Amino acid sequence: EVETFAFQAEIAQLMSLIINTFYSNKEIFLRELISNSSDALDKIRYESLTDPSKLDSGKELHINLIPNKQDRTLTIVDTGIGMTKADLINNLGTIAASGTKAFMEALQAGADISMIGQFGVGFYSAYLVAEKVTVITKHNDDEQYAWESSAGGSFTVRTDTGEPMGRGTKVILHLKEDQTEYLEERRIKEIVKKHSQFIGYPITLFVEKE
Ligand SMILES: [Cl-]
Ligand SMILES: [Mg+2]
Repeated sequence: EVETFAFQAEIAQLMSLIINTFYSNKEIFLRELISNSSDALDKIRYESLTDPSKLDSGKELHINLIPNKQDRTLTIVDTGIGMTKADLINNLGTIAASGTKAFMEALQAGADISMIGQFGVGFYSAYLVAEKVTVITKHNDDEQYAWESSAGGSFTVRTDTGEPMGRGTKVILHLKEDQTEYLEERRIKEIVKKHSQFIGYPITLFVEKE
């Protein structure tokens, strides 16, 4: 079963704004997705202080950045708390209706697209660079799921029975044809050093075969 859902009007609005607005500083998508991974890793860290068994699905708390030039994908993987099916359907755990409203109001009062993360909807900045985003997630409380959307108003959710992840979330960006600089090692290193240099978990940038 693949289930197909409509984005709530606010999110469809937000996604169309991200896709259509001329805005050159697209590189902030990676800061926003690393930020979301850090917040998910903080959540499982906190739960484990009182219940160490929550780490039976993997003790290591880390983020991996995986470029793949053959597939035109950049994947951000973390071993944070992951999301349940209900969280995926509910705007990937975000308060995206109210966040979208506050972000629009801020843009009127002089903010710019790079401030999106302040409003709790930074995930959607993926659409600055990707034509399609796939999110694979596993929470201790639930099965592994894949969410997917190429925007256009709808997203799908389906049980994933690809390679099991112990716990956490993988964001797979299928990059736009003109945004392949974000698969280049030196470009990813530069962005991590510029915007994510104090994140409190290891960030490993994977190498590709020649
Ligand atoms: Cl909300
Ligand atoms: Mg925060």
